[PDB]
Amino acid sequence: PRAKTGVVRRRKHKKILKLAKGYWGLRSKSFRKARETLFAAGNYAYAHRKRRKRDFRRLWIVRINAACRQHGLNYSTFIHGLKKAGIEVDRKNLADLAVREPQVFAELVERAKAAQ
Amino acid sequence: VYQIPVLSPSGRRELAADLPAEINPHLLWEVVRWQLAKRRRGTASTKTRGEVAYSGRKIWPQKHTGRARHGDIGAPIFVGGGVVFGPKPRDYSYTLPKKVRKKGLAMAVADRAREGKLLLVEAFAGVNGKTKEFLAWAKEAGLDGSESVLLVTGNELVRRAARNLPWVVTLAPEGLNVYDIVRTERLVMDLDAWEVFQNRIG
Amino acid sequence: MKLSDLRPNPGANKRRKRVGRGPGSGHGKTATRGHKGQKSRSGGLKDPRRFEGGRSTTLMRLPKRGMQGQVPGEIKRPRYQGVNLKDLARFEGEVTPELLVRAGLLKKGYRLKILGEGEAKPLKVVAHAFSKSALEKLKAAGGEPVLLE
Amino acid sequence: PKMKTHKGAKKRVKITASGKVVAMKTGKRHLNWQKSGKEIRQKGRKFVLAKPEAERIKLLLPYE
RNA sequence: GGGGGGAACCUGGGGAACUGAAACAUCUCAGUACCCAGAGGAGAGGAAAGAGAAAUCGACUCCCUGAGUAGCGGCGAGCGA
RNA sequence: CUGUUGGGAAGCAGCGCCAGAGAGGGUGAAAGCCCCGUAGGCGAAAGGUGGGGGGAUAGGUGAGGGUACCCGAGUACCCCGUGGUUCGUGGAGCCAUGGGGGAAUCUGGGCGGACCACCGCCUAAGGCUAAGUACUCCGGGUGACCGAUAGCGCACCAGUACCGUGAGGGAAAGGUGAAAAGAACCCCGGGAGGGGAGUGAAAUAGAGCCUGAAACCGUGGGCUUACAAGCAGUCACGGCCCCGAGGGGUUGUGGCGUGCCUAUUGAAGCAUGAGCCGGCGACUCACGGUCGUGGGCGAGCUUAAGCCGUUGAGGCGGAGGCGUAGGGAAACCGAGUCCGAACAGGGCGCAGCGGCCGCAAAGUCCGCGGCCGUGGACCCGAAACCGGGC
RNA sequence: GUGGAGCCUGGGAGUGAGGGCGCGAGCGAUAACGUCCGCGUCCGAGCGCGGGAACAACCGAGACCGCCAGCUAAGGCCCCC
RNA sequence: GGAUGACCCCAGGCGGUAGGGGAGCGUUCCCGAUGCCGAUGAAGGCCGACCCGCGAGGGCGGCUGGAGGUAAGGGAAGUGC
RNA sequence: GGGCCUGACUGCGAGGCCUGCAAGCCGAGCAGGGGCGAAAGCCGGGCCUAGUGAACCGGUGGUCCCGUGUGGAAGGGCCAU
Ligand SMILES: [Mg+2]
Ligand SMILES: [Mg+2]
Ligand SMILES: [Mg+2]
Ligand SMILES: [Mg+2]
Ligand SMILES: [Mg+2]
Ligand SMILES: [Mg+2]
Ligand SMILES: [Mg+2]
Ligand SMILES: [Mg+2]
Ligand SMILES: [Mg+2]
Ligand SMILES: [Mg+2]
Ligand SMILES: [Mg+2]
Ligand SMILES: [Mg+2]
Ligand SMILES: [Mg+2]
Ligand SMILES: [Mg+2]
Ligand SMILES: [Mg+2]
Ligand SMILES: [Mg+2]
Ligand SMILES: [Mg+2]
Ligand SMILES: [Mg+2]
Ligand SMILES: [Mg+2]
Ligand SMILES: [Mg+2]
Ligand SMILES: [Mg+2]
Ligand SMILES: [Mg+2]
Ligand SMILES: [Mg+2]
Ligand SMILES: [Mg+2]
Ligand SMILES: [Mg+2]
Ligand SMILES: [Mg+2]
Ligand SMILES: [Mg+2]
Ligand SMILES: [Mg+2]
Ligand SMILES: [Mg+2]
Ligand SMILES: [Mg+2]
Ligand SMILES: [Mg+2]
Ligand SMILES: [Mg+2]
Ligand SMILES: [Mg+2]
Ligand SMILES: [Mg+2]
Ligand SMILES: [Mg+2]
Ligand SMILES: [Mg+2]
Ligand SMILES: [Mg+2]
Ligand SMILES: [Mg+2]
Ligand SMILES: [Mg+2]
Ligand SMILES: [Mg+2]
Ligand SMILES: [Mg+2]
Ligand SMILES: [Mg+2]
Ligand SMILES: [Mg+2]
Ligand SMILES: [Mg+2]
Ligand SMILES: [Mg+2]
Ligand SMILES: [Mg+2]
Ligand SMILES: [Mg+2]
Ligand SMILES: [Mg+2]
Ligand SMILES: [Mg+2]
Ligand SMILES: [Mg+2]
Ligand SMILES: [Mg+2]
Ligand SMILES: [Mg+2]
Ligand SMILES: [Mg+2]
Ligand SMILES: [Mg+2]
Ligand SMILES: [Mg+2]
Ligand SMILES: [Mg+2]
Ligand SMILES: [Mg+2]
Ligand SMILES: [Mg+2]
Ligand SMILES: [Mg+2]
Ligand SMILES: [Mg+2]
Ligand SMILES: [Mg+2]
Ligand SMILES: [Mg+2]
Ligand SMILES: [Mg+2]
Ligand SMILES: [Mg+2]
Ligand SMILES: [Mg+2]
Ligand SMILES: [Mg+2]
Ligand SMILES: [Mg+2]
Ligand SMILES: [Mg+2]
Ligand SMILES: [Mg+2]
Ligand SMILES: [Mg+2]
Ligand SMILES: [Mg+2]
Ligand SMILES: [Mg+2]
Ligand SMILES: [Mg+2]
Ligand SMILES: [Mg+2]
Ligand SMILES: [Mg+2]
Ligand SMILES: [Mg+2]
Ligand SMILES: [Mg+2]
Ligand SMILES: [Mg+2]
Ligand SMILES: [Mg+2]
Ligand SMILES: [Mg+2]
Ligand SMILES: [Mg+2]
Ligand SMILES: [Mg+2]
Ligand SMILES: [Mg+2]
Ligand SMILES: [Mg+2]
Ligand SMILES: [Mg+2]
Ligand SMILES: [Mg+2]
Ligand SMILES: [Mg+2]
Ligand SMILES: [Mg+2]
Ligand SMILES: [Mg+2]
Ligand SMILES: [Mg+2]
Ligand SMILES: [Mg+2]
Ligand SMILES: [Mg+2]
Ligand SMILES: [Mg+2]
Ligand SMILES: [Mg+2]
Ligand SMILES: [Mg+2]
Ligand SMILES: [Mg+2]
Ligand SMILES: [Mg+2]
Ligand SMILES: [Mg+2]
Ligand SMILES: [Mg+2]
Ligand SMILES: [Mg+2]
Ligand SMILES: [Mg+2]
Ligand SMILES: [Mg+2]
Ligand SMILES: [Mg+2]
Ligand SMILES: [Mg+2]
Ligand SMILES: [Mg+2]
Ligand SMILES: [Mg+2]
Ligand SMILES: [Mg+2]
Ligand SMILES: [Mg+2]
Ligand SMILES: [Mg+2]
Ligand SMILES: [Mg+2]
Ligand SMILES: [Mg+2]
Ligand SMILES: [Mg+2]
Ligand SMILES: [Mg+2]
Ligand SMILES: [Mg+2]
Ligand SMILES: [Mg+2]
Ligand SMILES: [Mg+2]
Ligand SMILES: [Mg+2]
Ligand SMILES: [Mg+2]
Ligand SMILES: [Mg+2]
Ligand SMILES: [Mg+2]
Ligand SMILES: [Mg+2]
Ligand SMILES: [Mg+2]
Ligand SMILES: [Mg+2]
Ligand SMILES: [Mg+2]
Ligand SMILES: [Mg+2]
Ligand SMILES: [Mg+2]
Ligand SMILES: [Mg+2]
Ligand SMILES: [Mg+2]
Ligand SMILES: [Mg+2]
Ligand SMILES: [Mg+2]
Ligand SMILES: [Mg+2]
Ligand SMILES: [Mg+2]
Ligand SMILES: [Mg+2]
Ligand SMILES: [Mg+2]
Ligand SMILES: [Mg+2]
Ligand SMILES: [Mg+2]
Ligand SMILES: [Mg+2]
Ligand SMILES: [Mg+2]
Ligand SMILES: [Mg+2]
Ligand SMILES: [Mg+2]
Ligand SMILES: [Mg+2]
Ligand SMILES: [Mg+2]
Ligand SMILES: [Mg+2]
Ligand SMILES: [Mg+2]
Ligand SMILES: [Mg+2]
Ligand SMILES: [Mg+2]
Ligand SMILES: [Mg+2]
Ligand SMILES: [Mg+2]
Ligand SMILES: [Mg+2]
Ligand SMILES: [Mg+2]
Ligand SMILES: [Mg+2]
Ligand SMILES: [Mg+2]
Ligand SMILES: [Mg+2]
Ligand SMILES: [Mg+2]
Ligand SMILES: [Mg+2]
Ligand SMILES: [Mg+2]
Ligand SMILES: [Mg+2]
Ligand SMILES: [Mg+2]
Ligand SMILES: [Mg+2]
Ligand SMILES: [Mg+2]
Ligand SMILES: [Mg+2]
Ligand SMILES: [Mg+2]
Ligand SMILES: [Mg+2]
Ligand SMILES: [Mg+2]
Ligand SMILES: [Mg+2]
Ligand SMILES: [Mg+2]
Ligand SMILES: [Mg+2]
Ligand SMILES: [Mg+2]
Ligand SMILES: [Mg+2]
Ligand SMILES: [Mg+2]
Ligand SMILES: [Mg+2]
Ligand SMILES: [Mg+2]
Ligand SMILES: [Mg+2]
Ligand SMILES: [Mg+2]
Ligand SMILES: [Mg+2]
Ligand SMILES: [Mg+2]
Ligand SMILES: [Mg+2]
Ligand SMILES: [Mg+2]
Ligand SMILES: [Mg+2]
Ligand SMILES: [Mg+2]
Ligand SMILES: [Mg+2]
Ligand SMILES: [Mg+2]
Ligand SMILES: [Mg+2]
Ligand SMILES: [Mg+2]
Ligand SMILES: [Mg+2]
Ligand SMILES: [Mg+2]
Ligand SMILES: [Mg+2]
Ligand SMILES: [Mg+2]
Ligand SMILES: [Mg+2]
Ligand SMILES: [Mg+2]
Ligand SMILES: [Mg+2]
Ligand SMILES: [Mg+2]
Ligand SMILES: [Mg+2]
Ligand SMILES: [Mg+2]
Ligand SMILES: [Mg+2]
Ligand SMILES: [Mg+2]
Ligand SMILES: [Mg+2]
Ligand SMILES: [Mg+2]
Ligand SMILES: [Mg+2]
Ligand SMILES: [Mg+2]
Ligand SMILES: [Mg+2]
Ligand SMILES: [Mg+2]
Ligand SMILES: [Mg+2]
Ligand SMILES: [Mg+2]
Ligand SMILES: [Mg+2]
Ligand SMILES: [Mg+2]
Ligand SMILES: [Mg+2]
Ligand SMILES: [Mg+2]
Ligand SMILES: [Mg+2]
Ligand SMILES: [Mg+2]
Ligand SMILES: [Mg+2]
Ligand SMILES: [Mg+2]
Ligand SMILES: [Mg+2]
Ligand SMILES: [Mg+2]
Ligand SMILES: [Mg+2]
Ligand SMILES: [Mg+2]
Ligand SMILES: [Mg+2]
Ligand SMILES: [Mg+2]
Ligand SMILES: [Mg+2]
Ligand SMILES: [Mg+2]
Ligand SMILES: [Mg+2]
Ligand SMILES: [Mg+2]
Ligand SMILES: [Mg+2]
Ligand SMILES: [Mg+2]
Ligand SMILES: [Mg+2]
Ligand SMILES: [Mg+2]
Ligand SMILES: [Mg+2]
Ligand SMILES: [Mg+2]
Ligand SMILES: [Mg+2]
Ligand SMILES: [Mg+2]
Ligand SMILES: [Mg+2]
Ligand SMILES: [Mg+2]
Ligand SMILES: [Mg+2]
Ligand SMILES: [Mg+2]
Ligand SMILES: [Mg+2]
Ligand SMILES: [Mg+2]
Ligand SMILES: [Mg+2]
Ligand SMILES: [Mg+2]
Ligand SMILES: [Mg+2]
Ligand SMILES: [Mg+2]
Ligand SMILES: [Mg+2]
Ligand SMILES: [Mg+2]
Ligand SMILES: [Mg+2]
Ligand SMILES: [Mg+2]
Ligand SMILES: [Mg+2]
Ligand SMILES: [Mg+2]
Ligand SMILES: [Mg+2]
Ligand SMILES: [Mg+2]
Ligand SMILES: [Mg+2]
Ligand SMILES: [Mg+2]
Ligand SMILES: [Mg+2]
Ligand SMILES: [Mg+2]
Ligand SMILES: [Mg+2]
Ligand SMILES: [Mg+2]
Ligand SMILES: [Mg+2]
Ligand SMILES: [Mg+2]
Ligand SMILES: [Mg+2]
Ligand SMILES: [Mg+2]
Ligand SMILES: [Mg+2]
Ligand SMILES: [Mg+2]
Ligand SMILES: [Mg+2]
Ligand SMILES: [Mg+2]
Ligand SMILES: [Mg+2]
Ligand SMILES: [Mg+2]
Ligand SMILES: [Mg+2]
Ligand SMILES: [Mg+2]
Ligand SMILES: [Mg+2]
Ligand SMILES: [Mg+2]
Ligand SMILES: [Mg+2]
Ligand SMILES: [Mg+2]
Ligand SMILES: [Mg+2]
Ligand SMILES: [Mg+2]
Ligand SMILES: [Mg+2]
Ligand SMILES: [Mg+2]
Ligand SMILES: [Mg+2]
Ligand SMILES: [Mg+2]
Ligand SMILES: [Mg+2]
Ligand SMILES: [Mg+2]
Ligand SMILES: [Mg+2]
Ligand SMILES: [Mg+2]
Ligand SMILES: [Mg+2]
Ligand SMILES: [Mg+2]
Ligand SMILES: [Mg+2]
Ligand SMILES: [Mg+2]
Ligand SMILES: [Mg+2]
Ligand SMILES: [Mg+2]
């Protein structure tokens, strides 16, 4: 019996091209260029999930800092103080406080100055 | 060992014979595989690059043309060239061990016995070649045709009657074989047949 | 039991190894052959059972031994296959070369020579030869050695 | 086609009862005048081949 | 009566090389490819100046086995009743 | 046969019927019973054949005793040079024969691997001879054979078109619809083409005609873009648009970010290959071998060709092969043997599980898988060599 | 010392062009991104990740997947960051 | 743990070229099949932000298309660009 | 330096060095028949590590193993070189 390619290959190229929808020039039109683009997009993705966790933390840090220097100390001193106090509210949440609940944040500032 | 129903005008008596009780599912497969493989024709063919019609000339020079190097157009790399490792004629047959066939034949029948599906008949009433006669006799023995039957007898006129039916397969006893046994839901054997089946298994 | 219930045992029918079929197969590109070299080529290497890269071969540095014989070839003489007494225990009455042909103990066109491993059984055994120990054992055990030529 | 026995192997070598491979020792075909009697005598015996080179030779005798 | 043709098949008269021997010359490929002559629905062969050890067999052809045996071989590659 | 759906019944429903026929192809779809067939049967005046049946004809047929007439000549035979055989000059016979020499007719002559003797076999130098075997131009049957890049080079007006002085090379190209019902007629246009009308179940089935993918070109719509630095993405956020605590599209800003493959010590690499898309394209099969594995039997296992049966039915067939014993160059001996003076010393060899039963197993057979050997042996690619022709 | 430790019998391989760095030598000129050995290491195959502006082999560290959570390593904490 | 792939709990391993091993997905064809899905629409084609699967894929649904397709379990290869 | 001597042995070899193979090396001890020594003992060349060449083909002395129907022979095998 003979098994020609038939239907199988087209269906594999289509799978890829759909995944490539939105890319520039031949990168969404040619099967071959899509596949090249998708290898990049896949390693970029994986890496950027990892990197996103960093990126946000760095924003949280910058934010805590501004609201700390409004009460006369820096992020480095702040984090030390909370640490001695045993306050374990994460930087994600500290940041929401520093903008949404500035009284409550000032209190946290109070405790950190006390703890050293 | 096994108790087998026997139909007669004197009534439904019972017959006693020793077919193996524990039945080997792999062994029956090995018989059927063999049966069905040796029936193969092996008539698929293709042409190699030496059996193809074109000539051996080098279509263009080796270097300096700016094209890929090629030889002749019989090369399988060309559309229209010969095919690589395609089929040639083949003989799929092989000699399955005789004892294996024998056990397979025993077990096949034994299985249908354990199922209550094996039936031996003494004779076939008024069936003398006409299919409607068999259908009559069929009914008298419980064969409506809700179950497929392998009929094994040496009486030609019975075989010729029962043959055209969708639900009946017909055999002379020397033709008894396990693929035909497994195919069908019920086994129906003349006594004459059961005797020769006996000879082949001992 | 029906046709759809026919199955090979686990392990009985195994799938083949197919190389040269994509990255993820673990057999792609070079098709488990490595890179370049004579071995990777269609046609492969010289018969590794003998060839050793050009230096004199292991086999060919060993000396020949004994009679190899000449044209017109083999010298037709009578041949002896031995069979042990223990092999003979299955029979009763008389045993002769043809009997031990049938029982599939002695190969055709071979002359019978009884050997001594096992016990002797009080049979009348007919051969072309007996070993010393087979002769004793068998005479001792009430059997009757009978010599053919 | 069925394989052919390598005759140069058949003439040099023997497959023992357990499948070892045995050959005459090399080195007294000639140049023997200055060799000791110990050299000569020992070299008259058979030896057993190393597993790898022996396994190669058995394959060249597939009908022994 | 002959002549000439016919896809393969057959016999006979001629008869390579690449290649293999990890070089090459005996050897191999191989009496192959090919050329030529003749046959025919086939052709060849065929009623023992045989076999070769059986005190045996009994024209020839063809299949299986004998057997990759016996042997042949820069006793190499291989060849092979 | 009726009903029902449908353009169309063979679908579904209802009530039947045939079958030595329920192989298969068709008919508006999917039909045992509508058609063509199938099972089972019947058929040649004429020509071909006629291996079988019958008949003729040629041809075939005694025993002793005597005789020593005949029994295939440039032959046997010997030597020289070769070929054939498994035999390559080897102890080299046999068969054949180019050269030289050169018999005999049974008390003759050849052979049994130089030669000799003994013992056997056979009748050279004339011719013929069915069947069993080979092939497939041709006809038929059947496919775990192809399905228009496949299958023959050709499904089609192909050894054509075309290329070549010639030998020679050698393509492409199948599909409306159930039915042509192949679109009267009017309209714009020189025509082509189209718009209506019409046919059709369907006309993006309209003949440049089944399905109609992708590259590729176009129109329309949303989002977006003219201070911006880029392997073109990705992650985050925000704006706009769509669908209705959510998703989809787009992308302004910010973060990160050196194509793919091949080859390499190391390539984004200014090293190889690739314009893009589609289809073709590379680890196979036979026979041996060696491991592993699934089973059958087990001191046993197994048949090959063939023969019989089937016409997708299997059986017979024991010739032979492997195993049951090894050691030795061999004679030979044998659970031993070889070396040796040895009873020395060494090499290579020798010795299941449970209660007679089970269970296992030597070995062997078959299937399957990995790898090896021989084949072109994973696919493509030389420059060359040789033969016959042009 | 129970480790993707070790040993024995078999099946299947690939590799047999290495390269940088540290240390110990020879060669060279107490030259080479030089060459040849020894012990080690990494790259090779970790051209995945952090640091070193950028950079296979220097420092940190051996990436199963997900998280808008936490602690550190080298290196950093004036702005780019 | 239960008793042998029923699932649960706990613990450890899980970068990777050459390459070894294991388990699967799909394509053509055969048995299953005188069967079954199919004009109330076969295959194929175009969509989907839906479902199942780690993945190869498999479903489902809308449009196109107009006559084929083929299960559970097995068999065999001209089987994936 | 001297005396007597030929162990510059025949048949074997427990066990090891080295080592991919094949080779290379060292060797106590048993037996045959010897040499020197009162004896214990030593002696299978040389204080040691270089002075060498696997197989194929053949020569030579012996052995009396095979001897192509049989008795021989031809030719081979084995030991030595
Ligand atoms: Mg295709
Ligand atoms: Mg393909
Ligand atoms: Mg496709
Ligand atoms: Mg694909
Ligand atoms: Mg598709
Ligand atoms: Mg797909
Ligand atoms: Mg886009
Ligand atoms: Mg685009
Ligand atoms: Mg574009
Ligand atoms: Mg496009
Ligand atoms: Mg991640
Ligand atoms: Mg990252
Ligand atoms: Mg982190
Ligand atoms: Mg401050
Ligand atoms: Mg801290
Ligand atoms: Mg903290
Ligand atoms: Mg077949
Ligand atoms: Mg086939
Ligand atoms: Mg063909
Ligand atoms: Mg072909
Ligand atoms: Mg050709
Ligand atoms: Mg051709
Ligand atoms: Mg042609
Ligand atoms: Mg041609
Ligand atoms: Mg050609
Ligand atoms: Mg040519
Ligand atoms: Mg040509
Ligand atoms: Mg060029
Ligand atoms: Mg170009
Ligand atoms: Mg080109
Ligand atoms: Mg080209
Ligand atoms: Mg070319
Ligand atoms: Mg070509
Ligand atoms: Mg060519
Ligand atoms: Mg060609
Ligand atoms: Mg070709
Ligand atoms: Mg073709
Ligand atoms: Mg063509
Ligand atoms: Mg073709
Ligand atoms: Mg092909
Ligand atoms: Mg090929
Ligand atoms: Mg090819
Ligand atoms: Mg093939
Ligand atoms: Mg065939
Ligand atoms: Mg096979
Ligand atoms: Mg067969
Ligand atoms: Mg049925
Ligand atoms: Mg039927
Ligand atoms: Mg298979
Ligand atoms: Mg596998
Ligand atoms: Mg491949
Ligand atoms: Mg793959
Ligand atoms: Mg693998
Ligand atoms: Mg790999
Ligand atoms: Mg390769
Ligand atoms: Mg390989
Ligand atoms: Mg390679
Ligand atoms: Mg390499
Ligand atoms: Mg390569
Ligand atoms: Mg290389
Ligand atoms: Mg290699
Ligand atoms: Mg190379
Ligand atoms: Mg190659
Ligand atoms: Mg090739
Ligand atoms: Mg090669
Ligand atoms: Mg050399
Ligand atoms: Mg021999
Ligand atoms: Mg002869
Ligand atoms: Mg008695
Ligand atoms: Mg030697
Ligand atoms: Mg030599
Ligand atoms: Mg010698
Ligand atoms: Mg010699
Ligand atoms: Mg010396
Ligand atoms: Mg000596
Ligand atoms: Mg000496
Ligand atoms: Mg000696
Ligand atoms: Mg044999
Ligand atoms: Mg044997
Ligand atoms: Mg003529
Ligand atoms: Mg003629
Ligand atoms: Mg000829
Ligand atoms: Mg002539
Ligand atoms: Mg000739
Ligand atoms: Mg010539
Ligand atoms: Mg030549
Ligand atoms: Mg060749
Ligand atoms: Mg070769
Ligand atoms: Mg060559
Ligand atoms: Mg060569
Ligand atoms: Mg040359
Ligand atoms: Mg040559
Ligand atoms: Mg060849
Ligand atoms: Mg020849
Ligand atoms: Mg000829
Ligand atoms: Mg030919
Ligand atoms: Mg003629
Ligand atoms: Mg004929
Ligand atoms: Mg004739
Ligand atoms: Mg005659
Ligand atoms: Mg034999
Ligand atoms: Mg040789
Ligand atoms: Mg030849
Ligand atoms: Mg209607
Ligand atoms: Mg109707
Ligand atoms: Mg009905
Ligand atoms: Mg029928
Ligand atoms: Mg039908
Ligand atoms: Mg039909
Ligand atoms: Mg229609
Ligand atoms: Mg139907
Ligand atoms: Mg149908
Ligand atoms: Mg019909
Ligand atoms: Mg008929
Ligand atoms: Mg008929
Ligand atoms: Mg007379
Ligand atoms: Mg006379
Ligand atoms: Mg005469
Ligand atoms: Mg004459
Ligand atoms: Mg003569
Ligand atoms: Mg002559
Ligand atoms: Mg010759
Ligand atoms: Mg010779
Ligand atoms: Mg000769
Ligand atoms: Mg003579
Ligand atoms: Mg002559
Ligand atoms: Mg002459
Ligand atoms: Mg005379
Ligand atoms: Mg005479
Ligand atoms: Mg003569
Ligand atoms: Mg003769
Ligand atoms: Mg003779
Ligand atoms: Mg004769
Ligand atoms: Mg004639
Ligand atoms: Mg006749
Ligand atoms: Mg004839
Ligand atoms: Mg004939
Ligand atoms: Mg035909
Ligand atoms: Mg078809
Ligand atoms: Mg076409
Ligand atoms: Mg074509
Ligand atoms: Mg088409
Ligand atoms: Mg044709
Ligand atoms: Mg044309
Ligand atoms: Mg020209
Ligand atoms: Mg022209
Ligand atoms: Mg041409
Ligand atoms: Mg073409
Ligand atoms: Mg064409
Ligand atoms: Mg049509
Ligand atoms: Mg039509
Ligand atoms: Mg008009
Ligand atoms: Mg007008
Ligand atoms: Mg018009
Ligand atoms: Mg218009
Ligand atoms: Mg119009
Ligand atoms: Mg209408
Ligand atoms: Mg409709
Ligand atoms: Mg349409
Ligand atoms: Mg249409
Ligand atoms: Mg068109
Ligand atoms: Mg149609
Ligand atoms: Mg169309
Ligand atoms: Mg179109
Ligand atoms: Mg389009
Ligand atoms: Mg636009
Ligand atoms: Mg500016
Ligand atoms: Mg702007
Ligand atoms: Mg920049
Ligand atoms: Mg942000
Ligand atoms: Mg967004
Ligand atoms: Mg959104
Ligand atoms: Mg960006
Ligand atoms: Mg980077
Ligand atoms: Mg870049
Ligand atoms: Mg880089
Ligand atoms: Mg790629
Ligand atoms: Mg690649
Ligand atoms: Mg490349
Ligand atoms: Mg390169
Ligand atoms: Mg390079
Ligand atoms: Mg380089
Ligand atoms: Mg670049
Ligand atoms: Mg560039
Ligand atoms: Mg370049
Ligand atoms: Mg480039
Ligand atoms: Mg290059
Ligand atoms: Mg181009
Ligand atoms: Mg493009
Ligand atoms: Mg493509
Ligand atoms: Mg393979
Ligand atoms: Mg097996
Ligand atoms: Mg069996
Ligand atoms: Mg054999
Ligand atoms: Mg011994
Ligand atoms: Mg021993
Ligand atoms: Mg058993
Ligand atoms: Mg077994
Ligand atoms: Mg195998
Ligand atoms: Mg493999
Ligand atoms: Mg192998
Ligand atoms: Mg070939
Ligand atoms: Mg090939
Ligand atoms: Mg191969
Ligand atoms: Mg070529
Ligand atoms: Mg030229
Ligand atoms: Mg030349
Ligand atoms: Mg020339
Ligand atoms: Mg020429
Ligand atoms: Mg010429
Ligand atoms: Mg490990
Ligand atoms: Mg390891
Ligand atoms: Mg362990
Ligand atoms: Mg493998
Ligand atoms: Mg491999
Ligand atoms: Mg290798
Ligand atoms: Mg390598
Ligand atoms: Mg180098
Ligand atoms: Mg190197
Ligand atoms: Mg190095
Ligand atoms: Mg290294
Ligand atoms: Mg560097
Ligand atoms: Mg330092
Ligand atoms: Mg240094
Ligand atoms: Mg140094
Ligand atoms: Mg200086
Ligand atoms: Mg360097
Ligand atoms: Mg340096
Ligand atoms: Mg240096
Ligand atoms: Mg290093
Ligand atoms: Mg590399
Ligand atoms: Mg690293
Ligand atoms: Mg590493
Ligand atoms: Mg940085
Ligand atoms: Mg870095
Ligand atoms: Mg960095
Ligand atoms: Mg790195
Ligand atoms: Mg890890
Ligand atoms: Mg979450
Ligand atoms: Mg911290
Ligand atoms: Mg630090
Ligand atoms: Mg800095
Ligand atoms: Mg800062
Ligand atoms: Mg875990
Ligand atoms: Mg693990
Ligand atoms: Mg891994
Ligand atoms: Mg595994
Ligand atoms: Mg597929
Ligand atoms: Mg599959
Ligand atoms: Mg097909
Ligand atoms: Mg088919
Ligand atoms: Mg069917
Ligand atoms: Mg059907
Ligand atoms: Mg239906
Ligand atoms: Mg309809
Ligand atoms: Mg529809
Ligand atoms: Mg399908
Ligand atoms: Mg299909
Ligand atoms: Mg899908
Ligand atoms: Mg559809
Ligand atoms: Mg149809
Ligand atoms: Mg199917
Ligand atoms: Mg299935
Ligand atoms: Mg089946
Ligand atoms: Mg293919
Ligand atoms: Mg004295
Ligand atoms: Mg030793
Ligand atoms: Mg050694
Ligand atoms: Mg040395
Ligand atoms: Mg003494
Ligand atoms: Mg004394
Ligand atoms: Mg001593
Ligand atoms: Mg000295
Ligand atoms: Mg010295
Ligand atoms: Mg030496
Ligand atoms: Mg030689
Ligand atoms: Mg040589
Ligand atoms: Mg010699
Ligand atoms: Mg003798
Ligand atoms: Mg003689
Ligand atoms: Mg005499
Ligand atoms: Mg004699
Ligand atoms: Mg004499
Ligand atoms: Mg002699
Ligand atoms: Mg002699
Ligand atoms: Mg010697």
